[PDB]
Amino acid sequence: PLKVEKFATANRGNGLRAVTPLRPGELLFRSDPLAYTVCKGSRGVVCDRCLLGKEKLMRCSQCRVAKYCSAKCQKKAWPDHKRECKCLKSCKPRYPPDSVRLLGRVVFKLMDGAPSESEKLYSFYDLESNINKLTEDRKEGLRQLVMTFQHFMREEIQDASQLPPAFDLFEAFAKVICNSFTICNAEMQEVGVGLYPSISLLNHSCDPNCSIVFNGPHLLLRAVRDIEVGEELTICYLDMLMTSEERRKQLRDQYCFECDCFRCQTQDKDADMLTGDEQVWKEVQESLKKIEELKAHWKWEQVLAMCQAIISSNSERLPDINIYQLKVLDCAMDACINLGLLEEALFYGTRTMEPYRIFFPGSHPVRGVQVMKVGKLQLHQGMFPQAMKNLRLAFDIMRVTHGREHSLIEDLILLLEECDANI
Ligand SMILES: *c1c2c(nc3cc(C(=O)N4CCN(C(=O)OCC)CC4)ccc13)CCCC2
Ligand SMILES: C[S@@+](CC[C@H](N)C(=O)[O-])C[C@H]1O[C@@H](n2cnc3c(N)ncnc32)[C@H](O)[C@@H]1O
Ligand SMILES: [Zn+2]
Ligand SMILES: [Zn+2]
Ligand SMILES: [Zn+2]
Repeated sequence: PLKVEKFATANRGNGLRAVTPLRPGELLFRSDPLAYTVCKGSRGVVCDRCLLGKEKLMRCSQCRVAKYCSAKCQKKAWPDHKRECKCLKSCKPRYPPDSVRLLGRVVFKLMDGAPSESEKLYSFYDLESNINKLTEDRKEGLRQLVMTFQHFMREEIQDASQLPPAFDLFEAFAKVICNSFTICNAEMQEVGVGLYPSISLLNHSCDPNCSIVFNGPHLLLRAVRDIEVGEELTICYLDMLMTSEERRKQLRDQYCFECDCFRCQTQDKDADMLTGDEQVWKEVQESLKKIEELKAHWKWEQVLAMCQAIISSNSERLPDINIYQLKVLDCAMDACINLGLLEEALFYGTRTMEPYRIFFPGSHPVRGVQVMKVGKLQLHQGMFPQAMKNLRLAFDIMRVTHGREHSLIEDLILLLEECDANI
């Protein structure tokens, strides 16, 4: 028996609403993807199927683009990979955009796979396309994505007979733009992209009552507030460290709607997000583009050096509540944790603690993971009372955002038990 249901909203198309009263932390829906693929920057860094990062990966001898954590992952991914493997091969060294590879797996799964559990509440055919709202610029880009698809899928798709019935490629890419899910690993690293059509019923809110968390490619939908019967479920489409101006631009360009929630009407937290000298954080925001680019390709040393040049700069610095300063603090923490610089990592991680409490209110999985990382760094350095306080606070957040069903909760309990034995 399902706790959620599809329904027609008054001005937001279709949505999800509660069949029953929901409490914080209650699991609402699990789903594998209908189709998914590894991101461009994580390809060869994480297993193509399970999206876990490893020292070494074994590669597909046929294409050599697909790489895996183990022999089980390579053999199990073969059915969903066999048709794409050789549009991939015989197109080297020309790797297609992530969206084109994503749609290729959608077509193969819809053509050759059985009815997907991921389409139980909502199918790929039902997905919103927002076609009558697309600008001519966005249409032009979708036509370039269509011809890119046809060129990449030459060897396996000759004609409309090998596409689903009434399947239009322009509209399919329109659905991908506004229904794609970025997949983040346990450490909140962007590792993949996938489609979850039943989950794609959730409308956006800048202050949601639900949350998404990923266990590999598997998705868990949870309540993070109290929700009463008939109340619509919402998730935040966007990073929390965005101003209302940046949220307006992204919700327009990608999702074709104007948000008039309370937070956007009052520019909630905008001023605190941009404290400090404007010229200083405009450079940091400009430099974050390359910093985040290097992080997407797991080049941690380059991330740290650029972040150190900002955090320990000889020129004027920013307060830690400035979102662009905060992002540099986060990138530097992840770079240090992963180069083994654990005292420098804790220095940056502890600094993000108070800004994260303000910008991730209630129960947000991003804060719970950040707090868990800080508590894990404190425990590894013998700061047992300080570590316990954060590890418990991480459990108070992540037990609502992450599940009994999420593997990271098991890892947190071990750290809690270990820290408890020490105390
Ligand atoms: C990766 C990372 C961060 N947060 C994430 C949040 C989610 C998220 O729950 N999600 C984004 C995709 N989305 C959507 O586009 O709705 C319209 C279809 C649903 C909501 C995904 C991945 C995330 C935090 C920083 C670390 C990376
Ligand atoms: C992932 S789909 C959500 C389900 C969608 N309403 C449907 O019927 O399939 C995202 C699309 O829903 C609409 N939408 C989502 N959140 C909205 C909101 N808060 N206000 C207005 N429209 C919204 C936008 O058109 C967006 O392109
Ligand atoms: Zn694997
Ligand atoms: Zn292959
Ligand atoms: Zn809003």
